[PDB]
Amino acid sequence: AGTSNRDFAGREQRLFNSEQYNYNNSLNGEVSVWVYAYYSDGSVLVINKNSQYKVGISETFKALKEYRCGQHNDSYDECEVNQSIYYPNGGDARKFHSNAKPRAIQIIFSPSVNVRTIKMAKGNAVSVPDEYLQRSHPWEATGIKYRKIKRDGEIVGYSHYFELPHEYNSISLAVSGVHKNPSSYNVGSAHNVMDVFQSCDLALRFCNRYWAELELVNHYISPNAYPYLDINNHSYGVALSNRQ
Amino acid sequence: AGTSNRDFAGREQRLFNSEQYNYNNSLNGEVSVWVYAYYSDGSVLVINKNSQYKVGISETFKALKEYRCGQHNDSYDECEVNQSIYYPNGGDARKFHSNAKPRAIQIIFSPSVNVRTIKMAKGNAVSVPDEYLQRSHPWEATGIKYRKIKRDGEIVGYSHYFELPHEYNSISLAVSGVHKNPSSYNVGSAHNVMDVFQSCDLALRFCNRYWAELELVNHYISPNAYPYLDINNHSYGVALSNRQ
Amino acid sequence: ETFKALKEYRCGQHNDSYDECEVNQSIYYPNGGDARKFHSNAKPRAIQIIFSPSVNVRTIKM
Amino acid sequence: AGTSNRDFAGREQRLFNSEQYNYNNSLNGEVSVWVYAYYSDGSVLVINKNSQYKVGISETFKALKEYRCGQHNDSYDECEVNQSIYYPNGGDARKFHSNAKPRAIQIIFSPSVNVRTIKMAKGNAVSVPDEYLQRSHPWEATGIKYRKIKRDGEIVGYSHYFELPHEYNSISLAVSGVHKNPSSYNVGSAHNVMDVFQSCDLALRFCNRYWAELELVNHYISPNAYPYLDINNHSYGVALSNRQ
Repeated sequence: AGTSNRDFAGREQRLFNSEQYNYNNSLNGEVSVWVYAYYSDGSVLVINKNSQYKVGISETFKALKEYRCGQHNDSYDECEVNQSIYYPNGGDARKFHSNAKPRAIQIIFSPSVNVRTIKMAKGNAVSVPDEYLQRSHPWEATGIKYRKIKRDGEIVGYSHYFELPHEYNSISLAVSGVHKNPSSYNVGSAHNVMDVFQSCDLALRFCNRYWAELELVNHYISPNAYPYLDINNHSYGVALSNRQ
Repeated sequence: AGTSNRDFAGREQRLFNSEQYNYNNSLNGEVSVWVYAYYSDGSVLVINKNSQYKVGISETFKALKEYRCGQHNDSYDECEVNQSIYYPNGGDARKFHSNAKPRAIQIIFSPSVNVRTIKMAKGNAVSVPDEYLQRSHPWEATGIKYRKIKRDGEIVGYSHYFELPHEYNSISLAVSGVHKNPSSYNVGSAHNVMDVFQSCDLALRFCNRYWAELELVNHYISPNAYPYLDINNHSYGVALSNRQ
Repeated sequence: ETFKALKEYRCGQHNDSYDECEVNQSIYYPNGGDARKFHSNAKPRAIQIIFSPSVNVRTIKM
Repeated sequence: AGTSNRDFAGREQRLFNSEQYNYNNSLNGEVSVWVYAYYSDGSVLVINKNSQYKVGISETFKALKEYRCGQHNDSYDECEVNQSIYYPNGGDARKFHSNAKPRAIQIIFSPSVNVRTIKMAKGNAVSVPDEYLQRSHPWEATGIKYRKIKRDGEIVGYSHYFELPHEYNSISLAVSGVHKNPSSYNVGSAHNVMDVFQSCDLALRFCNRYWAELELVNHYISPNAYPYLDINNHSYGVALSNRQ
């Protein structure tokens, strides 16, 4: 072991990891996006979508607010909060700032995305991208803002992190990316376009709220070999290309 | 009546049924899918989608669990159950096996589907098709497993039935099929591709939980002329081709 | 033990008590109750009887 | 059929019924007792015990009171009612007469009992048979009071019915009977006494509250071929001896 070109266990371990890296990056592989919403109580909502060809997530203002399963949520008062966020002084709420509003958002894409295809529609609380519909471009191409999440020299994911620290940061949010395709084969050409339509039906979604970033790292990111960047700027993920 | 080629009531009845069979199978017709989830209390959740060109359903682990409208659901404890299914020992639940988990799934397609186009993504409970995203093909083509539901010699639908009898059968699920098209006209060619995009918006969904398979047969399958295969292997549906 | 005494009872948690009483009525006589469920998950799925090694096995009666 | 000694279906039907009658009456058969408690709301509590050799039922004052499963029972006030029945002015109840007290009791034995063995301890509400323990015989032999419940000329059971129409009829109740044994073989002789001890462990009990006497007749008495005498003096049961 570990002394020649006849260490087949070694060579096969390296190929097994390389094949995983490369399959994900192939047109047969997944592209994945995650939206993390950070609340002031330290809990974090994750929404994930996994699909072939292209993938995205779209949420309303109300859907991004903290919801604690099986516990009190101040439901009636929070409905009035929403009315007062859709139009100033439009509601009868009993609070100035709802602690259910996200304080920050992180968007992470798998390393199989093409970063130049990333698009985001960060709307206002009534779901208008840019003040009034009449003047809205329906998305912004934000890939230049994405940081590489790296482990051991390898890009394991891409991150865009933004705070919503102001009372006026009340948002709706959609994001989208396309799987890398360095070929000249268009996956939406007529030969394959129905498979892309089927990919819309086949995409798998996951959502959950973790009590703490610790629990997210420990029980969501790490066990599934997902990439992550924490509030301390620490990168998580698994390097696979030409690696044992 | 019933003695010559001049029984016009007879001829028109036969044409009325044949026209229904054939319209469904035309490119102007519907293609439909149903997912049945069977619970240990004998109740059955149905999700149906009806659309032109192609159709599918995609559900999370949590969305497939039993929910009894207007009755207690052990909501807090069931949220902890989910945490303990996403990661072993990840939750603080007060039970070993949730009776809200489906014990079996049946997928049924209308007879207008092309069986060779059927695709299924049966994920794990965090919505990954095959253990880790890096090694996942995003679907399996399962049409070879579909049985013909037959009535009076006619295929009235297609069924795939699988049990989840083990403690480890904790799934997310998507399925997709394409309407038959024996022509060489591609419904997603440039001439018609925007109508396929509109079909995504126009698809109609239905979901409901029936207390018993009897109630499903009696009040959902039968009144709507839908195909079904029961736990006793009995076929239901209505034969229409060249039939009075 | 009675039929009812062998059913699952979770101390200090909800037990669907009214509906489970109707389940019993529908098990004592077919269609005798007004229950909101086909199969009660409170029914035992299996039973194991164990005796100490001091029993005489030929005396066992059920 | 119906014209000779070679109607074997006829002869076997008659033997099948006769064998049932006689097996019950054998030392290998059951002896059974039922206590019915009648409440002013028309509901009826039944307690049944079925055993070999001998059988009985013993209940406290409190255990005979009406209890409505899954509905309000005035529980705190009813506990105070009990305190005021155990000792005059001993409780702080908010009512003069609890409608949960039985208005009448009927005791029924199977026809396999020996009526001369019947014993009853009808105690006061603190479970003393006859005013003070020091002067109490622990039972009364009441068989002379039992009426034959008859169908088609056959005794199908034995009934003792008594009203508790007064404010002072607040009782505890036990009853016991021994299976008939016209032989000189004592079932409690040393050869078989351990089987009688085992019969104490093996006796099966049933209790339930029926909303109405109609429901008792229809869904408890009749389906099980049990004897009954209704408030109108009507007999129910099934005659089997030498009968088709």
